[PDB]
Parts: sequence; C-alpha cells; structure tokens
Amino acid sequence: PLSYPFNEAVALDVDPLYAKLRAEEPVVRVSCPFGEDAWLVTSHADMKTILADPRFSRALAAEHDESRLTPLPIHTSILGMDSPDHTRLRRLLAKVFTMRRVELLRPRIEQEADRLIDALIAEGPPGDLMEGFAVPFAGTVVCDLLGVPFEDREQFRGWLDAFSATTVMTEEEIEADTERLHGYIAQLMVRRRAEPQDDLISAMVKASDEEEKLSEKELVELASVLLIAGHETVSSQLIDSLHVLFTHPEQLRLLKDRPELMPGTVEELMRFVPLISHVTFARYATEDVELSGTLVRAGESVLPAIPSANRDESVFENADRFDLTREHNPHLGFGYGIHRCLGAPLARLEMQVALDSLLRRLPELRCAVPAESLEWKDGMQVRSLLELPVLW
Ligand code: HEM
Repeated sequence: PLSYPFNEAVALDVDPLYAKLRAEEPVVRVSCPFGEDAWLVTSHADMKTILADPRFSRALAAEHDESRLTPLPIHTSILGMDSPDHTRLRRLLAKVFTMRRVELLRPRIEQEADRLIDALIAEGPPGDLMEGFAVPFAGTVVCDLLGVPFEDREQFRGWLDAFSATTVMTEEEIEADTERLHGYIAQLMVRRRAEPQDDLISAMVKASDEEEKLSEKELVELASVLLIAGHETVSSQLIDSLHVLFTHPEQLRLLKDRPELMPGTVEELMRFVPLISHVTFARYATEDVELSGTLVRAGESVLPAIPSANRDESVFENADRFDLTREHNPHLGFGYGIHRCLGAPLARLEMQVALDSLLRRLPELRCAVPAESLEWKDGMQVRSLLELPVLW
C-alpha cells in the first residue's frame, strides 16, 4: 500500500501523481499517517459518489480507527453525522443560518472591507494582504455572524490549529487546545442564553432550548466548526485566490476590466485553488461498491481528494488552467450532497466583496516579492500563505 500523502504539499503546486492516477488508476490503496489504511479516490465522478451516495457513511468512522491525516479524529460535529442526527443539525442550522440573514450582512461586510483597505493605505506599502486583510476580514465577518467577540481573537485564535494540524502538533496539545476552544464557547453560550444578541449562537441556543433539539456539547462543537470554517477556511481560500490572481496577471487584468465576471471568477477560484491540502474527511462504505474498476468492500474507508476532482480533465476542459470565464464549473470545492457546505452563500459573498473592494480601491495592486520568497503554512489540512506582501 502506497504511503499517503505521497509528497508534502508545496505552495499551490498540485502533485503530478494525481493526474497520473486519474488517467491510469483512479482509486488506489494507501496507508495513512493515522488510523486504518484507505482507498484514495481521485476522480470527479467517484468524488460525487463517495460524498453523496448513502452507501458511504461519515458516522461509521466513529466505529473505526478513522483513516486520517490528523493525529486524532476531528470533532466534526454535523460533518461527522449521518441521518438521522445529521438531518436534525442541518435543519436547526438552516433555520437560523438563512440566506436572508447572510444577504443582510452585505453592507457590514462591504464596510469592513473598506475599513481594512483604509488602514492599509494609512500604514503605507508594503501591506500584508494576509494579516492585514484576509485574516481580519474573515475574522470580523464570522465573529459578527456567530457572536464570538472578535476582541477575544487573541485568546481563541491560538486554539484553532488543533482542528486542522497534521504533523506539527502532538495529541496532547490537540486535546488541550480542543478543550480550550470547546470550553470557551460553552462560557459564551451561558451569556448568550441569558442575554441573546443578533447572532447565530443566540439563535441556535434559542432553537435548541425551545425544542430540546440539541445537547449542550453538540451546540458547542457545532459553533466551534462554524468559527473555524469562517475564520480559517475563508481566509485561507481568499489569500490563496489573491496569489492565483497575482500569478496569473492576464486573468487579473481581465477581472479588473470586466468586473461583471466576478461571480464566475469566485467559482473558478473555488475549483482551481487546491485549497484542501490532500483529502477531506474519510467515509466508510456500508456495502461493497466498485469505483473506477476498484472494488471497495463494506467497512473499508475512502479518502475524498476533492482538489484532484476539481482538476478532472474529463469534467473541466483544460482543468490544469485557470480561466475565470469558465462556464461549465460543477466544482466540488464546497462539497457535494448531504454534507455540502452550508457556508457557501456566505463564503461567496465574502470572496466577491473582498476581491471587488481591493481592485476598486487599489487599482495598481501587485505582489511585492517573487513567488519563490513566500512563506506557506505547512502541516495543516488546508493551504494558506503566512504573508502576502503587496504594493499599490
Ligand atoms: C471558502 C470557504 C469555505 C470552503 C472552501 C468550504 C468548504 C467546504 C467543504 C468542501 C465542505 C464539505 C466537506 C466534506 O464533505 O468533507 C464543507 C462543509 C461545511 N461547511 Fe464549509 N467551506 C467554507 C466556508 C464555510 C463557512 C464560512 C461556514 C459557516 C460559517 C461553513 C460551514 C460548513 C459546514 C457546517 C459544513 C458541514 C455541512 C454538513 O455536514 O451538512 N463553511 N465546507
């Protein structure tokens, strides 16, 4: 069995093996850094099957030593459940995390992007689009929506890596930091139960309390994943997307000249950015299933290599090319099926507002160093820059 990951992720380079596997052996047995051996799945079509077909279970991972890249299984809350418990949380969350609520955030989101650019200009070039834009932009937006005080970021930001770290933290540190975040949210919940605000933690507590829909621990773990997705995943995708744009200047000039391309541009960035470093969370087969010629037996695990699916030449013409005009884009960057991203409307709003604001306010935006000089954050389940120095 091949040792997986084959190679540590470098910048946004995709490992050439995936294209070889997609063409010659789309499903391959691997050993994982932790837990049971698994079947790596590489193709778009098989990705949809393992993500959405009910013969594949997230909740069954709990009955295994879960195939994974993290030292401990992650507390993935709703993303670790099947029906019926998944339906229960999906419904509570959908009911409070509505499209209307998100769209009504637009003036505040736009204002926050303007305020961050104001500070960049006041402080003078070069600016860091990571710590000086993407991080505080995503942070203030999710903190506002969830109800986690952004002023507490100095306390909680240090615990988030525990939910994502592969090689760089010990079990003992992951457990400790996981406890710290869970316990921080639980304290917040006591305040929000007694003193509701216009935020998701308050709405969730109210819905759960008035229907006894969820246990306190379920509410804690669910709010925690929402904080992580809003804070870490959004800022990672955003900074990575800025790198793609700077490293494909011709597409950047096009976007600046044709701002009506933004919605398709954000979708192409979702596809093209290999955001997930390797795979998302493993599923287990409840019965035998054949995938691209390989028999996956009942009780065996599958690793969904979503970024490789988004480079599937059989689904996207010139899948190795970044083209923000791309019309056919059934990308899986927001997942697919039962666990597909509930945050996608919010993430698309943020991506669009952030990119449009920077290009409208900073027409001459360009990366201030060569790509070779950039420092990436290694040992995590998503890729991100640590700094993106820019000029304007
Ligand atoms: C660019 C930013 C984001 C990306 C790329 C992203 C991507 C994804 C992907 C690929 C999945 C499915 C994972 C799998 O099936 O293994 C997912 C699920 C999910 N995402 Fe996101 N996400 C983003 C932002 C957000 C935000 C802002 C929120 C909420 C504040 C959020 C909440 C969730 C939840 C709750 C799920 C699980 C849904 C379920 O199990 O039913 N995400 N996301």
